[PDB]
Amino acid sequence: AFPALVRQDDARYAITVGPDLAVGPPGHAYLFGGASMALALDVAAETVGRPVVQGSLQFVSFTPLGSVLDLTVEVLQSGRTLAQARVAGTVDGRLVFHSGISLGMREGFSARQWALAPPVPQPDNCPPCTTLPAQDDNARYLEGIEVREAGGPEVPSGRTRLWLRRKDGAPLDAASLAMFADFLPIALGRATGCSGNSLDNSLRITGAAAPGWCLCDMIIPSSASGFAQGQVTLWDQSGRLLATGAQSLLLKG
Amino acid sequence: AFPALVRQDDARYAITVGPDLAVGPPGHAYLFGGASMALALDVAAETVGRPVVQGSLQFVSFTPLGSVLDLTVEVLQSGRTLAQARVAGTVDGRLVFHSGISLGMREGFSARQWALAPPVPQPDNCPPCTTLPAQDDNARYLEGIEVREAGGPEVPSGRTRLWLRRKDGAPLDAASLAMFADFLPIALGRATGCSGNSLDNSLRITGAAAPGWCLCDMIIPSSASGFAQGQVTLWDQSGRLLATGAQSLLLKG
Ligand SMILES: [Ca+2]
Ligand SMILES: [Ca+2]
Repeated sequence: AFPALVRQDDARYAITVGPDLAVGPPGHAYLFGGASMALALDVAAETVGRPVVQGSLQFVSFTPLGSVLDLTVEVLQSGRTLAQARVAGTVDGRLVFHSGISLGMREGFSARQWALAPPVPQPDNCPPCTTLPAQDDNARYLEGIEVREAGGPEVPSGRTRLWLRRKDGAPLDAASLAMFADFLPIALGRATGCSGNSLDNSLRITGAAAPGWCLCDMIIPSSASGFAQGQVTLWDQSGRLLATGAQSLLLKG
Repeated sequence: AFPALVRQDDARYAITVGPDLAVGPPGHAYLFGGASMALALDVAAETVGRPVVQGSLQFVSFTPLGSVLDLTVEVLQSGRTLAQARVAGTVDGRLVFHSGISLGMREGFSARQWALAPPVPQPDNCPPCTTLPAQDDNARYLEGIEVREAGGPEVPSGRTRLWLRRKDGAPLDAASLAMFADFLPIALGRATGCSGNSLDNSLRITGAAAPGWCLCDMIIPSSASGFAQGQVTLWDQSGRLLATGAQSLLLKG
């Protein structure tokens, strides 16, 4: 998932943040929140040796483009049915994020889905998204993602539905899902009319998928007192629910 | 919110878990997950001196009925626009949960709601819920809540909609919302047909309300590999969105 990620040991990892993992408006370039989540989940799974079920990450401070991000993993428990870990991200010893992650995978249970995918057009029947927010020329994460509008002429209030596809053809693994889940700030800009910053990221993974299109199905249901919240469901191209996510955001104003 | 909660200082609090805060099937009585979340949010707001925006809590171990729960608060930051804290719960020094919470309240912003409440009957037009899971006679949290069925004859797949009201007439504050958000295990039992345990609790608060009925609007969208996930929206009786929540659960099997 992250070739540039270096493991010092079980528990300690580091990665230098390059333009490919950076976002921001002109004049700003920092590590994409979703990438932070992806990295936290990656190091947790790699340290524990089992797949992520869910994770929550709180953003404490910004990680500028070019920083070395140190990730430290603490395993709180690892039994036959479940493991739990915490992952701290630091730059130069400064805390930039902390997280709690549950890991596990049990045999003997069926896969079940009660939720039904919204009836959006298939990807090749959707136009490119020409309204992504302006980005610093050195913040190039978004350049690596193909985005199409899936919401149609009458998308409901507060909703944003995008087809997303990694240009690098990576599978729709935990890392990819964590990254796509952090497209909620774009949904906020649409809901408000203003092209906020995340306070946190939460991801709940039901299953992964092979490379392809992901329906990024978002809602911003409410805001008050300078903050907003959003929820997202990540589907494959065939209506299978891969993951859900959510976050709260600090409004620009 | 919690009269029995004792503050030792900024940062350190304790509460003895009595039957009123306990749940479980016969033979088991432990601190209600939602109460854990409520307590974590309570101590964070009390230590920081501002209201909660969101919180996530990871359950590490069980807190038996009768335990003294120690809560320790660490403030990671407290500026003009936002504060962040972590809260650890321990019993006899043993970690039972850890959490990350964002706090703040900014002047000069409007309240906005894009989400529309489902068109369920009003509380007095809904029958009592006679199918709550059996509880140990010493696990009496549920006894203090009036529950009515809001879903109607054709509630959609995976959904559970309940009207909830505290018999003690407390307002629909952060504590109450955290507790009601943790009714998702009941939604899981309905979705599966089996009367799981939470791995975590997440809560995002937009606003509070005066005492009354709360529409507890839940979905279990998917499950796989021995785990499931759920999401919940908490509304007042008039269609205002108060909070949302989510969690992942370990399936009994
Ligand atoms: Ca290991
Ligand atoms: Ca204080």
